[PDB]
Amino acid sequence: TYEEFAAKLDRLDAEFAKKMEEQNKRFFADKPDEATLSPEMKEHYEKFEKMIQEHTDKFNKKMREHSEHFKAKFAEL
Amino acid sequence: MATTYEEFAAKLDRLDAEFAKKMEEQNKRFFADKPDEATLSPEMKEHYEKFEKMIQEHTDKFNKKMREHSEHFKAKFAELLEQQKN
Repeated sequence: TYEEFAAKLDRLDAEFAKKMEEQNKRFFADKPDEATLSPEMKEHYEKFEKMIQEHTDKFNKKMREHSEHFKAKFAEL
Repeated sequence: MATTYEEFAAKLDRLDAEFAKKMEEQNKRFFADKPDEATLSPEMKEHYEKFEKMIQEHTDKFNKKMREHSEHFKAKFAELLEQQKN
């Protein structure tokens, strides 16, 4: 019963991560042509893309932290 | 420019709505696969209910935070198109 609880929590975390990993994956492939972006635009697009991944890894980590906090409360019961 | 951002924000909201429903249906079918009510003691019934609540609480809490991440994505994307326009 407990093992199914921890496996369910981990399966939900993987699906949430895939939802954001896929949107960030295809979004970078839709940017304008390299001949239309200024060197500042390239630096602005790069800091934009990097910041999204920083916010993505931060929320994938904060979800597993909440999952570990739930498993502990379920095992003690 | 304005139609581009609105088409982008509508795309994110439609994908978020599909992901939320997909999550609600799988949690629905996962909870519907449990032993019969005539086989669970009152102790097991209370344990199975807290089981479903903790999973749904962990799902609804991060569905809200994903919408929070989408709002942060739309705002930073509009600021980028503003730099692209100017």
